[PDB]
Amino acid sequence: GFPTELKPGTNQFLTTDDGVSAPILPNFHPTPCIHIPGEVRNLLELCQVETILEVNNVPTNATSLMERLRFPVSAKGELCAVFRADPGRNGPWQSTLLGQLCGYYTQWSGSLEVTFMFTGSFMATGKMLIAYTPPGGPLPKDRATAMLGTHVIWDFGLQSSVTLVIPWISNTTGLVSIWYQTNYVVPIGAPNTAYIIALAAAQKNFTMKLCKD
Amino acid sequence: GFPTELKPGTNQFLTTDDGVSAPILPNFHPTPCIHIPGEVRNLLELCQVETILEVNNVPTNATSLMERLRFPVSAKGELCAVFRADPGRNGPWQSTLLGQLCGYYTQWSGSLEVTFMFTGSFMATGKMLIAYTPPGGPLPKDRATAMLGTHVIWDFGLQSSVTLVIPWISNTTGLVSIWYQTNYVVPIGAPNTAYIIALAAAQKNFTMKLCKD
Amino acid sequence: IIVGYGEWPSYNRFYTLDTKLWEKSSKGWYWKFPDVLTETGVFGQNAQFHYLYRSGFCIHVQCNASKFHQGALLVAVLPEYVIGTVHPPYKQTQPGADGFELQHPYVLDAGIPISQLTVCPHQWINLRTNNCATIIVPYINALPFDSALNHCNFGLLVVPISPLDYDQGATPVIPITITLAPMCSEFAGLR
Amino acid sequence: IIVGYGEWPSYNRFYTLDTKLWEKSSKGWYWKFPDVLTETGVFGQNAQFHYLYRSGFCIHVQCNASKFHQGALLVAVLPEYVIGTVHPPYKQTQPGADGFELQHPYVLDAGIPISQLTVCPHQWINLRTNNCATIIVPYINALPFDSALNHCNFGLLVVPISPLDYDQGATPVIPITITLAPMCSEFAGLR
Amino acid sequence: TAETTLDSFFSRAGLVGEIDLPGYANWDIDITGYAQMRRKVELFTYMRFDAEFTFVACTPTGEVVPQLLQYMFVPPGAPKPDSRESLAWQTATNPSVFVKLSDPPAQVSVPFMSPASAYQWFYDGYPEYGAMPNNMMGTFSVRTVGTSKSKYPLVVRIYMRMKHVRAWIPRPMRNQNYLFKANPNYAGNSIKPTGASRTA
Amino acid sequence: TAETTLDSFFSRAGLVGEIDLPGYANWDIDITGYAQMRRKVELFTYMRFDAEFTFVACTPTGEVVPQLLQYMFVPPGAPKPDSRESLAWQTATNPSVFVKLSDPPAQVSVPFMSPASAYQWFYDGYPEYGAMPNNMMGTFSVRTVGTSKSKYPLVVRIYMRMKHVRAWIPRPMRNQNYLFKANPNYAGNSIKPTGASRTA
Repeated sequence: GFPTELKPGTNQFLTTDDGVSAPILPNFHPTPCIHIPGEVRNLLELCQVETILEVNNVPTNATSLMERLRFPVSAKGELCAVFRADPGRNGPWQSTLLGQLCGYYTQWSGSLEVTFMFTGSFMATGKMLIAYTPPGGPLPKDRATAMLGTHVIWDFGLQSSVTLVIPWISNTTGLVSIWYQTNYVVPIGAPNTAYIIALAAAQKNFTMKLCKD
Repeated sequence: GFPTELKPGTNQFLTTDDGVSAPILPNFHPTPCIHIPGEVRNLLELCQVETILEVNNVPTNATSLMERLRFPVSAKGELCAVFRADPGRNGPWQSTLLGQLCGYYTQWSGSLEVTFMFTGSFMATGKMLIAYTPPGGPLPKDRATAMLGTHVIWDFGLQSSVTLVIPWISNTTGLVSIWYQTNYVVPIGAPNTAYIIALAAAQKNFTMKLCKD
Repeated sequence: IIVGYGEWPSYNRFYTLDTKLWEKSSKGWYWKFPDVLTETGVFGQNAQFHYLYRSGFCIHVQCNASKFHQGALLVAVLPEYVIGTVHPPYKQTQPGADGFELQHPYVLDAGIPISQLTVCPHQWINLRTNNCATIIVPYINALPFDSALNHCNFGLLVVPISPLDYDQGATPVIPITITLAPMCSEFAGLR
Repeated sequence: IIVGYGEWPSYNRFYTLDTKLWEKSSKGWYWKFPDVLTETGVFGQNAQFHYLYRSGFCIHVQCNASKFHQGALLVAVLPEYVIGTVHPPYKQTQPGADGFELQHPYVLDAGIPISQLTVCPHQWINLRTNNCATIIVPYINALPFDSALNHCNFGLLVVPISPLDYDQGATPVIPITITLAPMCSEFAGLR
Repeated sequence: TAETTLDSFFSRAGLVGEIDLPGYANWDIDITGYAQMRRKVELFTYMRFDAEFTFVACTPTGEVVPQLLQYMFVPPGAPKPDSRESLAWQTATNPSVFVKLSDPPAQVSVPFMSPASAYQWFYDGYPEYGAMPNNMMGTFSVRTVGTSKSKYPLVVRIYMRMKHVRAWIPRPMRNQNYLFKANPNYAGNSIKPTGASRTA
Repeated sequence: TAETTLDSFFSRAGLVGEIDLPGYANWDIDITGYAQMRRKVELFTYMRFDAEFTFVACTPTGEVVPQLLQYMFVPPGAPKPDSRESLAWQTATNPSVFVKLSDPPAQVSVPFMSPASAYQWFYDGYPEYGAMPNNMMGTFSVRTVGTSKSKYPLVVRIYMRMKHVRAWIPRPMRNQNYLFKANPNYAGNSIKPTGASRTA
């Protein structure tokens, strides 16, 4: 008959092989699929959603785990908080869905987008400095050199939420620090401590490679 | 020669495999098929035929098994008979061909059609209430709440056979009860007891899946 | 009319059999076709002196009952109706133009339920609705022609689904009349 | 408005539940839908006397707070929100139009982090930014219709991300009002 | 609708007959060998189908041995072998298959054998009553290739699947327990209802 | 972008269940058998996929023996075998595969079995709370072909790969340790943060 020979690599079972196999029920018709709302086709859509970034991952107590979702701002040129722009490595980025999906892959690259939300009284005013340092650069010694780099001056008397866009990351990492540009000024009868919530996400150009359990 | 490798799943025998095998008599010609009347191609045709539904499956005695094909109506707001609209489960529906073919499959869904035939004297008159309760609903406490649901008022002085269409079933089940709307009125010289025959079938939209011995 | 299996018989007078007396204790009757017509008539003269045979049939069943009788009859043709004994004798297997009485109408002397006969060409005889039931059956066989003496094509079953009821004083027996007319009959092999 | 999953519900008045008093020790609340509306109203009269059911919803949440109160609320719908106990009782599993208090808001009584709820249809209630949050959710299920009594489509979670703060003298309780209007509701199987 | 077609209803090869060779055995082809398939085939009166047979041979412990086997199919009307050295084995008109137990199971196809136009399961007549004469498909004979006695005990399993099934004249399905393979008689004294009962 | 598709995310057949025959065993199909795959599937609420199963059988020492095996798949709703001679084994409606241990591993495909339009991992209701009724794929039963006891001890490994994966309604990923296969409860006293901590 038709002459063939078995090339090397036959009778092996590669667990990644995608060859089509024989159905167990040839005459079966599965129930036709209906339109269920909210269908996801690419996990990058689930990576492009803003998610709480536990910058204040200091406490571990069982009855106070809820205090990690936000970090306090209360009553001049001091340091509020600092965290690394490292979605996949251990740290605050473990909480976000982007940082959890980074654990299922080996390589990732793209631009981040971290927004902050101020949760103080409407009559509370003040300014805060959010500086980003490129990879390699150390933590700034003070606000004077923190302002020289890339930064935004965030006042929450006018705007209650600001966005800081990390230019580019890949799998040294960048640093994000937040400084007291001005003290916390509040009127009489309003609470003397406030909180800031960090929501982190990925831009449209984030991608992943080399899926790994 | 032509290079191929044996993919995993060779030299196995799947009893459902439909691969074409070598004829044992290549030169044989089977006798050509003639037109035999009454050819069936789909079992749904055999499911769409009306068939006796033994509602009166009370007796088991050998010499009186024939009394199960019909249930008596004889001499006000009482309960005549009640049965479930469950073709596949154990009960009266075992007798019909639809309920026997439901035992060869795992899943079925569609609309039923159960007709009744009155077998009394031509001069006998009366009314009877045939109510259907959707799934979940209990057996009605009386004819007053039996009439409120879906029902037909069947008088057999004018029409000797009525049809009740079960809206939809799938594999709680529905209930069908029959009530004495009015007493049984008969003239002098006519028999004082009558019988009703239930003929059950399936509509055009009944289907089955997952054939099972 | 009910045309059996939707086909008119293709390629010749009425025959009246003995009346059957339907009673309170009657179980049912069955006739083997065409063996019911072999012993009688000009049609049966050809059957016993020919080798091969093919024909349809036009079975007509009537019941003569008044308005004070009640009951229902299921008349149906069952192709290749083989008898199952509790081997059958000859008189039970091929009864002439006198039928036979079913001892077990529930299983129909074949181990099959009476409840499912409606899958076959049939009609209902309800004494308060109608007294006539006519069924047109074609020729059904695996071969174009067959022996009329050693093989019965089908068996006409008439079974009282609901017992006959009447008041004392009325006629206790209801006669059942069957009139069968061969249609599109063929014969061959004059022996 | 936030249209849940980008789809408007397809193929009917406002209902106001009991106000919830947000405090310094409050952890969160959740309502099971449509079980929250089954016990009350003309809508719930159909739910308990019908077999099948399908409907969208239009959840509107409001907080009445002055300018001297601070805090943030995360309101989000979670389809098929199953409870995980430290089996749940009936009152905890399907609380009526009175919700239930989360004992462990960090894991949300389901072993899932609060930090990741933003993947679901949601809105933020920041007392210094806005006091309203309206979410339009369609019908979400694997079947076109489902039982309203034995199955909850989704659970509306309202959790204080940042604690309520105020000066002594101000009102220590912030009422939370939820007004839900069924949209594109359907019923079948009148029992 | 595509699920309830005749081909889907009668597909799914089922075990028909098992053969023990503890040095030859005859197995007349009979669909009724499959225990639950008689009641399924009796639901029609006529059939016309082609059969695929698969022979899975092994020891009583299921272990695979290096032995040669011959299964020969004798068509209807041919004589059967009477011993291990009968001249029927070498006949060319009885097709054979030589397969080792190591090779995948033999798979042969047998067409419609009946001289009539359909397989009929009920004969309402005589050719002894009810003996359907032209329903005989043939016969499968199994023997170990060789002259001396084989070194291992063998068990041969036969799996048959019908393709291209056609049916005619539907009839009520059997409800009583079967007693004999050929005629449909029941037990009259121990007659039972079609299903379960209740009290009211 | 082509790397993060659902098919790539849920490809790469993983070991689901191991079967020991030191003379039969039942293994209900459960994706959660793969240890690290539950947390991956719970990230959505609905799924719709077809599965490919591979059966790699060998002795506890990994050595290959000449034995015949039968793996039968009983679809949902069918009864399970209770012993080595139960009539469920010969049933035609439970598909089987006969393979020797020398031949390459058997590879069969099972389609979408659920009567609904998707596999749902969380049931927020009662059919006993949280018992998703129509998520049952079937069952795989393994036995050695033969009547007597087998001569070798066998270990059967099952590898399952999903193809044509569709997902709906994404949800937050589990962070607490799993306790039970059916309901999602955790250990309340030993509750832990999502990740590591620091000092400032």
